[PDB]
Amino acid sequence: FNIVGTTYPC
Amino acid sequence: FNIVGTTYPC
Amino acid sequence: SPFPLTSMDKAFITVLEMTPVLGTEIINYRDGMGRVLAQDVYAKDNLPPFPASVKDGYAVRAADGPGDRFIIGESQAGEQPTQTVMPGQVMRVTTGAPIPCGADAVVQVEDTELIRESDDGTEELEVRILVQARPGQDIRPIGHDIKRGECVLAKGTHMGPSEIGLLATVGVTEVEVNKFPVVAVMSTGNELLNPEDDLLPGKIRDSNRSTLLATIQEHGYPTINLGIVGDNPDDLLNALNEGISRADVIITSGGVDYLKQVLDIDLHAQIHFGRVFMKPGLPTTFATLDIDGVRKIIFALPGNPVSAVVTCNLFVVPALRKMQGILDPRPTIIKARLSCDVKLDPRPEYHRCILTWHHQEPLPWAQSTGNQSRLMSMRSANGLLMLPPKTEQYVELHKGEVVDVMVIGRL
Amino acid sequence: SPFPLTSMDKAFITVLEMTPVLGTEIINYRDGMGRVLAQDVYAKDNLPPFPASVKDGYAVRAADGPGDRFIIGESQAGEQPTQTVMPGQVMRVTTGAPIPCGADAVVQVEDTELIRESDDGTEELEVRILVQARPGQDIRPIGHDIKRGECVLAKGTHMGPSEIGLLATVGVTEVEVNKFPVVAVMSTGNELLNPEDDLLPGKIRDSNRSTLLATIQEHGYPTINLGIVGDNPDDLLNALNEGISRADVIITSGGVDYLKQVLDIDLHAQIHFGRVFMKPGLPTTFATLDIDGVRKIIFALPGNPVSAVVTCNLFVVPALRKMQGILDPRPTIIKARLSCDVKLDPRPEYHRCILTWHHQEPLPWAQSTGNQSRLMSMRSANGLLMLPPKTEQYVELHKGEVVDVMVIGRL
Ligand SMILES: O=C1C=CC(=O)N1CCOCCOCCN1C(=O)C=CC1=O
Repeated sequence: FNIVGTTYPC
Repeated sequence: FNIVGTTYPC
Repeated sequence: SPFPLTSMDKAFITVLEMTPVLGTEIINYRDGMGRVLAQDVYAKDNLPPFPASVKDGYAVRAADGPGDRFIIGESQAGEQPTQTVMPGQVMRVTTGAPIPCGADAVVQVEDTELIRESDDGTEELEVRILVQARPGQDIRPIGHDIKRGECVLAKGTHMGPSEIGLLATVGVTEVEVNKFPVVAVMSTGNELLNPEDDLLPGKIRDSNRSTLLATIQEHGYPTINLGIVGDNPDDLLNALNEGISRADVIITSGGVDYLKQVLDIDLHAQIHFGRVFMKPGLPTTFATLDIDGVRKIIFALPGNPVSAVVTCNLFVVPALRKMQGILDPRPTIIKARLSCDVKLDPRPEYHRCILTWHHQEPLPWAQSTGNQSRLMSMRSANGLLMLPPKTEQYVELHKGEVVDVMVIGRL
Repeated sequence: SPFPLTSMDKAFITVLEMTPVLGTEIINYRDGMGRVLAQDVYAKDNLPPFPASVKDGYAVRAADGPGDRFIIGESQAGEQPTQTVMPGQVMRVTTGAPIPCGADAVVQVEDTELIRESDDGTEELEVRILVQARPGQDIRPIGHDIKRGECVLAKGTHMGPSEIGLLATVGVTEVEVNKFPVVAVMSTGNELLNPEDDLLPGKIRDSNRSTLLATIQEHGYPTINLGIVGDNPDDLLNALNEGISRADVIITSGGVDYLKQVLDIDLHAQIHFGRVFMKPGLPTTFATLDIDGVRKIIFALPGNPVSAVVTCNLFVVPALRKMQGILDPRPTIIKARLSCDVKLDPRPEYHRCILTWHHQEPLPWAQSTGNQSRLMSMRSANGLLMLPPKTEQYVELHKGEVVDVMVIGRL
């Protein structure tokens, strides 16, 4: 869980 | 790489 | 000031770390929706408390095997039977009826044929049992669903309808829960008028108080409207004192600089951050004030209306969730596909969106609000898109790429 | 013996670690298919070696701008032009033709209109240039594709058709490569007859020599048929000596115990493993023999026909790939969906399969051979399914689940 959006590894 | 088959994590 | 820029991650964690958990109180079980249990709950009886039939049929001795039987009576829902079933007899049962003494199985009605009924046809007298019952067949024994002394709900359980129903089941009608936070909202700014006012020169209608109050109410918490407050020390300090006195949480929007001065100098509150490296939301401010060994929390949100609602969902709602006892108060974050290309900002960026699941597609689409079909331009925001900060590798995201979205509405 | 059980991972790594890389030789470029370069290859001229037209059109002075022009001649593919284009003239060009002296751009024919042709109509005399050419427009300058002195192919490159064509392009017609391994195959077992024989009592036709030879040939390597060898020391030791003398690699199938005895006692070879914890393939044996400071490799595969072919693809083909200089000789392993449920064995398990891609599906289906539609029962194996060893969590895999498959055929 992170409040800061992440990019998708897949 | 592996020569022994795996299960898929996804 | 300009206060140090705080990262979004530190701002968020700081809110959760510093927010307290409210005390507990005893409530009636019907008021338990959305509450968190502050006690374990035990059953004091068995469910069922008598051996109960699973089926419409006949209570039999499995040892009698198949054959022709006198029906000595009927056991029905809500009545204890007074007869004992002897060899070669049966008792009619309905679903839920207690099993009489002397019977050890139930044969469903479809595995039988009635031989004789009373002349008037109201009363069955003799029946052919067509099967060999397994002992205990079609009976729910005493305590099969709940045993006396069993813990049916653990402390920390966040209650919905089925939990309310379980309390009713076990007869535990008063329960200890965490308090809900009381949330006071004000707006500040000399340009603001009440929604009910016609415009005067230089002025606009205050929309934040309404949107923020509605947001909090949608989560179930009591609120207090503190109205519009003149943007000056005297009126700010008084509104803030009336909020502190009336509520657990005070949310202001606008004027973020008399506000940060009153909190620190006149109120003696600890401002933990005053600027957040985010978009929108840069001027957001969080402070706590300890009086009574009671900790008050204060959010000073930006005046811009879009920023006020985004920041409320990112910071305020999780804090309220913690206050009301939810053990993990963090919001639900799901994966979605972007409906449109989007340039990334160096700041983490958040935007209201609508989430929609299409036919047999495993990911929902996230469509950013304000740019919209007819029906889609009409829909209410149920997500907050969480865009990644710009990097050397990622400068732009494209339609169809997979993004994080915080759930803020009913899906 | 029974030799220690070796894990599949150690057996495989041991094969690659212990297999040598063959020496090098000079070949003609046309024989280069499948070879690995043992030298860097440099261009000794420019491509193109003259400024070349990209288009059918006219070579112009861009400075003359648009307007009416005398055509002084034609430059065509394969001829050096002898005229210089002066102000107000042009030269006709075809695609690939060298650009004459004095022209610095090409205007395509579609951006022109012919004004006058010779009476006989064979020869264009004057043309209207309708556009302003950018200088160097529609010209490939000297060395635009390849520069003299540039390295066009690196040592270690595993050559296919386009690399053969690049050698031709640069005029490097003799090149240094790794040798291909020469592979000798025999079968052993007193029950075996040649394919060409009618059955006698107690006997069956030898199919492994044929399947194994074909497998190796399909990869492009020369082979030697050593035939069927009597399963006894004397004939085994001689066949093995004739194999060692004739080849880099010796593959036997059957008799795995005179075989392992001759290798160790009479041949003085190092047996690295003799049993592998795998299915099928348990009795597989690998040994090396160093004579001349030349290392020979020896595979003794199981007699069972399915096992012989699976083991050849898992162990032998990668070794041959190493021998012939391929830097990473490991096989290609892709993801597929199982077409049928399958119980896992405690041993890692391998089975021939057919891989098929369906309409707009990102994963192929893997269908295990032998159980099959008509057309599917007819198809040739292009994969080896690699099933995981049984665990407490995974005892069974289901239709649709994602598995590893080693590619063993043309897709
Ligand atoms: O990161 C993803 C993306 C899908 C998903 O289920 N996960 C969690 C497990 O991923 C671990 C690392 O993923 C990279 C390799 N990988 C895939 O691309 C898909 C599964 C998988 O392991």
